[PDB]
Amino acid sequence: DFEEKMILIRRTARMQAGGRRFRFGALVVVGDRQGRVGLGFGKAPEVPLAVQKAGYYARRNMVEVPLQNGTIPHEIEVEFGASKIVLKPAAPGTGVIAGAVPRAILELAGVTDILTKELGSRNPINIAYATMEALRQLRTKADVERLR
Amino acid sequence: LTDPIADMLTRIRNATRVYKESTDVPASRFKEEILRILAREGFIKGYERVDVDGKPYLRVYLKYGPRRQGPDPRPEQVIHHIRRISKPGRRVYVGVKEIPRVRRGLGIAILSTSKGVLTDREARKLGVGGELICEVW
Amino acid sequence: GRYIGPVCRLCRREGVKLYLKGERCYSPKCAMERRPYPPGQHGQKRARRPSDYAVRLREKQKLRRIYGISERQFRNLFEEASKKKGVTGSVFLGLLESRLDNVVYRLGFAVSRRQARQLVRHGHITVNGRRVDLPSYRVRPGDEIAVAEKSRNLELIRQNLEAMKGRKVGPWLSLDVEGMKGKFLRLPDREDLALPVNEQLVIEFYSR
Amino acid sequence: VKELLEAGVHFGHERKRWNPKFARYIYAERNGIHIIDLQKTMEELERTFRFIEDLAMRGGTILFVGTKKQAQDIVRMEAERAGMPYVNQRWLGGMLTNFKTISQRVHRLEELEALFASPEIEERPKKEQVRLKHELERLQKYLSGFRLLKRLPDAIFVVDPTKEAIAVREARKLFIPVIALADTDSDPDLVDYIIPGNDDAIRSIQLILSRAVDLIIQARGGVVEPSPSYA
RNA sequence: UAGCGCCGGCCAACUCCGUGCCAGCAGCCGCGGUAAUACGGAGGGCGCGAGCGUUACCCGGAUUCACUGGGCGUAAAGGGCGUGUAGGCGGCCUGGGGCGUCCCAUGUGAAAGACCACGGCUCAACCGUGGGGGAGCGUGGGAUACGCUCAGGCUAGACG
RNA sequence: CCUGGUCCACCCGUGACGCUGAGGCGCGAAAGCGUGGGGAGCAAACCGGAUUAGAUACCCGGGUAGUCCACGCCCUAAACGAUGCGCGCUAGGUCUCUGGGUCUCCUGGGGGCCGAAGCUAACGCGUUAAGCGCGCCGCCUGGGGAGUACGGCCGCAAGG
Ligand code: SF4
Ligand SMILES: [Mg+2]
Ligand SMILES: [Mg+2]
Ligand SMILES: [Mg+2]
Ligand SMILES: [Mg+2]
Ligand SMILES: [Mg+2]
Ligand SMILES: [Mg+2]
Ligand SMILES: [Mg+2]
Ligand SMILES: [Mg+2]
Ligand SMILES: [Mg+2]
Ligand SMILES: [Mg+2]
Ligand SMILES: [Mg+2]
Ligand SMILES: [Mg+2]
Ligand SMILES: [Mg+2]
Ligand SMILES: [Mg+2]
Ligand SMILES: [Mg+2]
Ligand SMILES: [Mg+2]
Ligand SMILES: [Mg+2]
Ligand SMILES: [Mg+2]
Ligand SMILES: [Mg+2]
Ligand SMILES: [Mg+2]
Ligand SMILES: [Mg+2]
Ligand SMILES: [Mg+2]
Ligand SMILES: [Mg+2]
Ligand SMILES: [Mg+2]
Ligand SMILES: [Mg+2]
Ligand SMILES: [Mg+2]
Ligand SMILES: [Mg+2]
Ligand SMILES: [Mg+2]
Ligand SMILES: [Mg+2]
Ligand SMILES: [Mg+2]
Ligand SMILES: [Mg+2]
Ligand SMILES: [Mg+2]
Ligand SMILES: [Mg+2]
Ligand SMILES: [Mg+2]
Ligand SMILES: [Mg+2]
Ligand SMILES: [Mg+2]
Ligand SMILES: [Mg+2]
Ligand SMILES: [Mg+2]
Ligand SMILES: [Mg+2]
Ligand SMILES: [Mg+2]
Ligand SMILES: [Mg+2]
Ligand SMILES: [Mg+2]
Ligand SMILES: [Mg+2]
Ligand SMILES: [Mg+2]
Ligand SMILES: [Mg+2]
Ligand SMILES: [Mg+2]
Ligand SMILES: [Mg+2]
Ligand SMILES: [Mg+2]
Ligand SMILES: [Mg+2]
Ligand SMILES: [Mg+2]
Ligand SMILES: [Mg+2]
Ligand SMILES: [Mg+2]
Ligand SMILES: [Mg+2]
Ligand SMILES: [Mg+2]
Ligand SMILES: [Mg+2]
Ligand SMILES: [Mg+2]
Ligand SMILES: [Mg+2]
Ligand SMILES: [Mg+2]
Ligand SMILES: [Mg+2]
Ligand SMILES: [Mg+2]
Ligand SMILES: [Mg+2]
Ligand SMILES: [Mg+2]
Ligand SMILES: [Mg+2]
Ligand SMILES: [Mg+2]
Ligand SMILES: [Mg+2]
Ligand SMILES: [Mg+2]
Ligand SMILES: [Mg+2]
Ligand SMILES: [Mg+2]
Ligand SMILES: [Mg+2]
Ligand SMILES: [Mg+2]
Ligand SMILES: [Mg+2]
Ligand SMILES: [Mg+2]
Ligand SMILES: [Mg+2]
Repeated sequence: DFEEKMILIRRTARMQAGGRRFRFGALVVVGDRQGRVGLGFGKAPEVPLAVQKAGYYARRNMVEVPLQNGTIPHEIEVEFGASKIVLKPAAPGTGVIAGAVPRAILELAGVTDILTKELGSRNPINIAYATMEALRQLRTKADVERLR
Repeated sequence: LTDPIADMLTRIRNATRVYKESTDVPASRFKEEILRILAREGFIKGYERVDVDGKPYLRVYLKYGPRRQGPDPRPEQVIHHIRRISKPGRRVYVGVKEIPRVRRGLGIAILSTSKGVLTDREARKLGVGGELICEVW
Repeated sequence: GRYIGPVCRLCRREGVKLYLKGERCYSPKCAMERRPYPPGQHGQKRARRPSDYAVRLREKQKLRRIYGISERQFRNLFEEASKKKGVTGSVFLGLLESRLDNVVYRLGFAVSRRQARQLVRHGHITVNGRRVDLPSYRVRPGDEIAVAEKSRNLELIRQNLEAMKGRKVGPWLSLDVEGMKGKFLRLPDREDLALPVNEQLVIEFYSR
Repeated sequence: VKELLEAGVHFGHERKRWNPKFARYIYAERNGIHIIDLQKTMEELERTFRFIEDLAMRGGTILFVGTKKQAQDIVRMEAERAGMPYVNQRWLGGMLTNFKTISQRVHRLEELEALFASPEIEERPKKEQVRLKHELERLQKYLSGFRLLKRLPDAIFVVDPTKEAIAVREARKLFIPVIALADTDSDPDLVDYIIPGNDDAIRSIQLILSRAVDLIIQARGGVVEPSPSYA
């Protein structure tokens, strides 16, 4: 099993005669703090089901981060629409320096030491997607020598 | 046409984004020196001086990864990234001490130096600097 | 100056026993042992989940309220370890420890740090000979911390060394009981000391 | 098993209604028609069947996809002959990606099987019979070959990856290998094991299906001589 | 000797009464029209501590002048269109020079301060001793790939 | 009749002569202005009739500038593809206009539609890029105040 954290829980509305009627969403990451994270987005008529629905997707889309002594191997800059995330490798006693969104994403991934920065649209849902697709594009010296 | 190198790097970048076997660039002794490094460092299979309709070109043999399982079968790239640094607009040189480390080692930076075209590594071994032509990973 | 007030309300807020008195901390008259819930009109209500910021402040006051230390001295000691080489977390703990008022207490010269202060400030302590009445002295490896001879015949320090006859004291400290003198061997690895504190989170409190 | 008189059955079709990814498997355009290098068909049969043969001896199921009226009946014979599932009529959305749910609709079928095999009451209203019977008659129409499928197939085999893009789509999302006879209107890069051939002429569908059915049964315990086909 | 700010969201800390779009609060969104955790008091609580808050100003957050590091179809943003001056920029091959560029050796880059170690005031603030540099410019020597200049060719750009 | 741009085929001539372009200079729909013509139709202003609470409008009958010509001014626009120019690279289907061929079709150059990859906040763009790149230019930096004021240059004035 994994450690699980709810990063976002929001309410949205739609309109029809008689007035507004709501729907809830939850951005949820899940991970072992040992090289495995997954991000899931769940929407439902009530908070709990959405949180649970989210968790199922989180496990449905996962990714394997090549941790090297608790930091990422190389620079990664990634855009997701108008959102940009910078992940920069950091030495031992550094700490995890990121906003509560990529913080929880990287944290549950076993990342213990990292310099980061959000640029552009800091919309919670998009910055999430950009942090993940960044990891999914992380490589190591092995991976490289094998390609080339 | 105002930049041969920038055209060259670009001719490739388009060719690799739709997985062509090769693509041809107009020939130059300077392009051979860059393709040479691009050959040795293994971003491409290699190249050869061919001729098109009476005109000298260089045919460059591209290299990719394996097919992938999933909705997107398209194999990973070998040249993920390639882009000019120094340009006719804004010349870029670096002394030895400020020579960059591309992508935490996993990539290269090509140079024009008074000792020839060298990588970030080579330049530091020989102890010389030069115009930072481009970066690749 | 220092905190100097009701101290059980402290543990009750932190959710954890901090050993801020000495004797009573062990008896069942200890406040956490009667009421493990935050002080005041609203302590028995069901809590609401604290935010990241909420969580970190709380972990900070934890480590901080242990030592009876001002935020300034805390901050400055911290912003030292931030600058100085290596891993921040250990060094902060280390430099925290090298305090005389702490050193006196870890040896069992005193029953609390609060008593370890009044011991230090009233000169009843000495470092490698010379009288020292400064709670803030950064004790260095090789230092021998002892009681003044001129006060060695005092009820409190004699009685308080009585417990120490063969009592354990952390690896980096040695103690000639009866003789009233102890020794600082080295500043701790995070392992040596088990303060009920996640120390990484304090860095992150300050990264904000 | 392989054979060479395939050119006595298909070599390909469809003019400039082509897909440019398929050019690597096309010999030339003559009859105002894209023509498949049949040599280039053998290569891929060799590799594709190896998969199918290696898949045979492992005792693993194969889903059979063909629903254009040119390949309608011919799949139904062949999938049964190898004892494996198919779809004849409509390819329901979520047959794979929503299996537990779609197949929850076979439990209604198996349950109708029993109920109409007497008695479990016939004192149920006349009109309910009318209703239940037709529902069985309705359900039967689509699920006769899918009911065998009781778990996600270890492969699927397709007539038109262009016409059945949906099927191909689900399989991909379920990491399932994709096998297909497919002509020049189709997308090559989309199929794992490709049989570059005409996918409309009944001739071509007979050759490639049956011989693949035979390769399946050969390595799955036994052999047999010829199978039903209209001239 | 213990004081001061805060407890609607940001943002750490909540209840009762009094008030009734009044009195008042306010950095922003916003609070107050008879059950206000947002106003006034109290209890309780949170944060610092011989201090705590406020006003003003500087950098940060502001990749919101974007060299690092932004943009212009519809959000702010292509000149109404040409023609052309200065300027910026420029194809393939070979040699001379070595201007830009890279390297080496040397001079200068004061002291205090910054940093690393140590040591002196019981510590610290403060202060002492030593250590490590840098750009940048002067000089000498070297390098010649790219950009420069000069010279000699070519025909893929351009013109006829 | 006088005159410009532009495409094609031959691959004959020159040998990088190229690209862009702050200022400058020219061109620049309508309306508008000056002097002189011209004035059939139309028609701001204006008159009358209807409608209407009112009708300084929409509808109907009249009607002057002007609309036309020459010369000289004005220089604005939803002057639009709301998309600066040039070059190179990155699937195809189809419709059309116009050269040339070995006239199924192949090749150039323009005009539309749908679409690969990719781009995009989305809408949509997509070899006529809004894609991947280089060069140079113009332009944007919250709404209003305001295209206003002041200064300056231009114009007969309007006004730019
Ligand atoms: S008694 Fe329990 S609560 Fe009161 S101080 Fe000692 S430990 Fe903390
Ligand atoms: Mg990996
Ligand atoms: Mg963007
Ligand atoms: Mg975004
Ligand atoms: Mg590293
Ligand atoms: Mg923004
Ligand atoms: Mg925001
Ligand atoms: Mg740069
Ligand atoms: Mg303790
Ligand atoms: Mg946390
Ligand atoms: Mg450090
Ligand atoms: Mg302890
Ligand atoms: Mg900071
Ligand atoms: Mg077909
Ligand atoms: Mg405050
Ligand atoms: Mg605060
Ligand atoms: Mg709170
Ligand atoms: Mg009143
Ligand atoms: Mg009230
Ligand atoms: Mg307030
Ligand atoms: Mg109040
Ligand atoms: Mg003080
Ligand atoms: Mg002050
Ligand atoms: Mg500011
Ligand atoms: Mg800035
Ligand atoms: Mg810039
Ligand atoms: Mg911007
Ligand atoms: Mg324009
Ligand atoms: Mg103009
Ligand atoms: Mg021009
Ligand atoms: Mg010029
Ligand atoms: Mg020049
Ligand atoms: Mg040149
Ligand atoms: Mg030269
Ligand atoms: Mg020089
Ligand atoms: Mg120097
Ligand atoms: Mg100095
Ligand atoms: Mg000292
Ligand atoms: Mg420095
Ligand atoms: Mg030379
Ligand atoms: Mg010359
Ligand atoms: Mg030519
Ligand atoms: Mg010629
Ligand atoms: Mg101009
Ligand atoms: Mg005009
Ligand atoms: Mg006019
Ligand atoms: Mg007038
Ligand atoms: Mg006139
Ligand atoms: Mg007149
Ligand atoms: Mg009237
Ligand atoms: Mg009237
Ligand atoms: Mg009227
Ligand atoms: Mg009229
Ligand atoms: Mg007039
Ligand atoms: Mg007029
Ligand atoms: Mg138009
Ligand atoms: Mg146009
Ligand atoms: Mg405009
Ligand atoms: Mg606009
Ligand atoms: Mg322009
Ligand atoms: Mg532009
Ligand atoms: Mg034609
Ligand atoms: Mg013709
Ligand atoms: Mg065309
Ligand atoms: Mg037209
Ligand atoms: Mg389109
Ligand atoms: Mg697409
Ligand atoms: Mg086209
Ligand atoms: Mg755009
Ligand atoms: Mg303003
Ligand atoms: Mg404004
Ligand atoms: Mg004006
Ligand atoms: Mg105007
Ligand atoms: Mg004026």
